[PDB]
Amino acid sequence: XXXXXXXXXXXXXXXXXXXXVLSYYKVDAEGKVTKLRRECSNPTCGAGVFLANHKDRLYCGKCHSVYKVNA
Amino acid sequence: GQPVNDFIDTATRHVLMRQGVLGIKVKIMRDPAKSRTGPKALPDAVTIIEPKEEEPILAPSVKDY
RNA sequence: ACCCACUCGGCACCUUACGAGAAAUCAAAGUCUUUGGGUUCUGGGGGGAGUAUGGUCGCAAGGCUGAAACUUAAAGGAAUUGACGGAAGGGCACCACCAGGAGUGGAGCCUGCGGCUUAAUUUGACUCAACACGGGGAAACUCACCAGGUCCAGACACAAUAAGGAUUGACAGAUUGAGAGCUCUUUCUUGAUUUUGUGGGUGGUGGUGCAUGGCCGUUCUUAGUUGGUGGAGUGAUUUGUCUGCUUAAUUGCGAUAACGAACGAGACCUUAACCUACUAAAUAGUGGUGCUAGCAUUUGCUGGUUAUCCACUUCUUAGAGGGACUAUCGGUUUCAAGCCGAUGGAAGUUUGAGGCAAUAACAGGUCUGUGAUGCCCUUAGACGUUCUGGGCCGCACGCGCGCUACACUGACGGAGCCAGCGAGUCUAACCUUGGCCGAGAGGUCUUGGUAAUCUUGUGAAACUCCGUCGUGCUGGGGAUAGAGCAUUGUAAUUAUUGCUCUUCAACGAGGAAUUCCUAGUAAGCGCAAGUCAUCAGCUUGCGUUGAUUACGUCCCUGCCCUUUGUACACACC
Ligand SMILES: [Mg+2]
Ligand SMILES: [Mg+2]
Ligand SMILES: [Mg+2]
Ligand SMILES: [Mg+2]
Ligand SMILES: [Mg+2]
Ligand SMILES: [Mg+2]
Ligand SMILES: [Mg+2]
Ligand SMILES: [Mg+2]
Ligand SMILES: [Mg+2]
Ligand SMILES: [Mg+2]
Ligand SMILES: [Mg+2]
Ligand SMILES: [Mg+2]
Ligand SMILES: [Mg+2]
Ligand SMILES: [Mg+2]
Ligand SMILES: [Mg+2]
Ligand SMILES: [Mg+2]
Ligand SMILES: [Mg+2]
Ligand SMILES: [Mg+2]
Ligand SMILES: [Mg+2]
Ligand SMILES: [Mg+2]
Ligand SMILES: [Mg+2]
Ligand SMILES: [Mg+2]
Ligand SMILES: [Mg+2]
Ligand SMILES: [Mg+2]
Ligand SMILES: [Mg+2]
Ligand SMILES: [Mg+2]
Ligand SMILES: [Mg+2]
Ligand SMILES: [Mg+2]
Ligand SMILES: [Mg+2]
Ligand SMILES: [Mg+2]
Ligand SMILES: [Mg+2]
Ligand SMILES: [Mg+2]
Ligand SMILES: [Mg+2]
Ligand SMILES: [Mg+2]
Ligand SMILES: [Mg+2]
Ligand SMILES: [Mg+2]
Ligand SMILES: [Mg+2]
Ligand SMILES: [Mg+2]
Ligand SMILES: [Mg+2]
Ligand SMILES: [Mg+2]
Ligand SMILES: [Mg+2]
Ligand SMILES: [Mg+2]
Ligand SMILES: [Mg+2]
Ligand SMILES: [Mg+2]
Ligand SMILES: [Mg+2]
Ligand SMILES: [Mg+2]
Ligand SMILES: [Mg+2]
Ligand SMILES: [Mg+2]
Ligand SMILES: [Mg+2]
Ligand SMILES: [Mg+2]
Ligand SMILES: [Mg+2]
Ligand SMILES: [Mg+2]
Ligand SMILES: [Mg+2]
Ligand SMILES: [Mg+2]
Ligand SMILES: [Mg+2]
Ligand SMILES: [Mg+2]
Ligand SMILES: [Mg+2]
Ligand SMILES: [Zn+2]
Repeated sequence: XXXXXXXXXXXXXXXXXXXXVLSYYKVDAEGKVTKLRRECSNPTCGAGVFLANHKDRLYCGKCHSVYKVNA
Repeated sequence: GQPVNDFIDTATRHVLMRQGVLGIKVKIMRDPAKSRTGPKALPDAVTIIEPKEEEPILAPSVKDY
């Protein structure tokens, strides 16, 4: 046929990063628990799901993307 | 010809083997005498009914009833 | 000298074959396993090789005598059937020719093929039997090619990672052709569905039609293939299956060691022709009647009226029948099969035209129709797939099929005005009448039809008639090109198609060559169907107008057949 070429640079993938995560939540001196990061007022996401903290940006990942709550 | 439609069944079948494939081709010609619902013979066939020896003569005479 | 009869001994031929032989053949090649008349010579698988060596003869060239090593499974004879020939004799045919028709080959464009060009211009096929072929009319798709971007739709098994998350997704920005979370930033989400690895799969218009199936084309516009009982032969085989005649035909007659048959041809089937006979019909039509228009008026003539009723089946439809069997008569022939002419006939060229179609062959074409398929390749930086964009259309030029022309048997313009084969919309937008608007293309409002019901009598084109032009590249011809308007489509640029104005090329009948054709045929002419969103200069069918010329032959070509040769049989590649 022909075989091969490449001006180079192959494309990669993704990782789902790492993170021992949900440390986010904080409980005081025995044993009251206060949530850090605020949750979602979409009926689909019964307020377990949180909003990621960027800039302007607070965002529901559970809603696969859906919705832009901003405080 | 037409008798083909009437009297022969055919089938082709592809038989897939380890090496390649073979073609089986079967042809059956059925007794037309037995036809049942169609023509009982080939268009070819021409039977003559076989007469009968006659013992003629017997000078006139007539029967009455 | 000549004729007849006989007889010795010659050179030969003929027919037989009791007899011989592996056969071809042989009055010897007979009198041979029922093996002996006399005698002489030579051979003992093929090659090595009539070679080496010694002897001998010769002027020589050479003659006579004449080994082995080694190699090898056949070499060889006769006949049989095939195949094949640049041998001979016959035949068949408008993919041959004769007599001619209409052309192509010259021109413009259309369209395939080569070639060149190209990022790519995807590819198969190259005499008939490749090149308007792959139903191949490609804007996306198709699509295979090129520039680039996603995705897994990587079954299953085992192992590994791993609930402290195996894995999944994404808003905005960056990026990107892109409102692709492709990747990146950032940090939520998801929960054992995946991920990683090996094994194994899977897809592929990737390769192989020289691995196959199937299908198809070609031989073949051909006429050939086989078996029973008999005859010949040790046998493979042959005769039957043939000199002739005849047919489109191994179709028949006839001849005959053959007789009588079967596949194939024929029969059969389909379609086109004929039925005042049959059965019928508001989804076909005719006559009467009513309702009614117009013109004459003296009855009349020409229409309207899917039902106002009555009757019919000539025309239309399709079931069932009938019909033709080359009939009658006559010429001709071996007085056979047949052929010819005349009359009759809807029909007498296999009635016309097709469908089916034996045995065998080809390294014909097709793996790019198939979830038909072997093997090879490839398989996540994909040859899987999808998305964006380009390409198959690229243009010094060679070849093929075509369309339109060169005008006056014509172009233009009024007017006349007649087909047949088709096809059309359900969970959809197909065939479209009618009304308006518009120069046109088209638009718009309604409408009938899943259809013998509506489009549609598809009022098709050539054609007919009355005019204009008047032989002038002319008002023949309409290539090329400019501007504008609409239609299909998400998309029209490289211009899908349609319309209007304008531009007005070559082409003044086409060298060598070469295609096709015998009656409703050729040629002219349009239409419907296929393809189809849009696009026919293509095909497949259809009807309309409708001739000239053969009704013969073997000169060219092609092919079949005998006879003949063969050292071929994988068969003259
Ligand atoms: Mg968190
Ligand atoms: Mg037949
Ligand atoms: Mg003999
Ligand atoms: Mg003898
Ligand atoms: Mg004698
Ligand atoms: Mg020897
Ligand atoms: Mg030697
Ligand atoms: Mg010597
Ligand atoms: Mg010597
Ligand atoms: Mg001398
Ligand atoms: Mg010697
Ligand atoms: Mg010697
Ligand atoms: Mg021979
Ligand atoms: Mg001629
Ligand atoms: Mg000519
Ligand atoms: Mg290709
Ligand atoms: Mg041919
Ligand atoms: Mg594409
Ligand atoms: Mg995707
Ligand atoms: Mg794997
Ligand atoms: Mg593997
Ligand atoms: Mg495939
Ligand atoms: Mg082949
Ligand atoms: Mg094949
Ligand atoms: Mg090939
Ligand atoms: Mg002919
Ligand atoms: Mg013969
Ligand atoms: Mg035979
Ligand atoms: Mg024939
Ligand atoms: Mg009157
Ligand atoms: Mg009157
Ligand atoms: Mg009738
Ligand atoms: Mg007559
Ligand atoms: Mg017929
Ligand atoms: Mg080949
Ligand atoms: Mg195939
Ligand atoms: Mg394959
Ligand atoms: Mg296909
Ligand atoms: Mg199949
Ligand atoms: Mg591939
Ligand atoms: Mg092309
Ligand atoms: Mg060519
Ligand atoms: Mg052609
Ligand atoms: Mg006219
Ligand atoms: Mg206007
Ligand atoms: Mg309707
Ligand atoms: Mg009609
Ligand atoms: Mg001129
Ligand atoms: Mg003109
Ligand atoms: Mg364009
Ligand atoms: Mg182009
Ligand atoms: Mg002019
Ligand atoms: Mg001419
Ligand atoms: Mg097109
Ligand atoms: Mg069409
Ligand atoms: Mg075509
Ligand atoms: Mg010889
Ligand atoms: Zn949410």
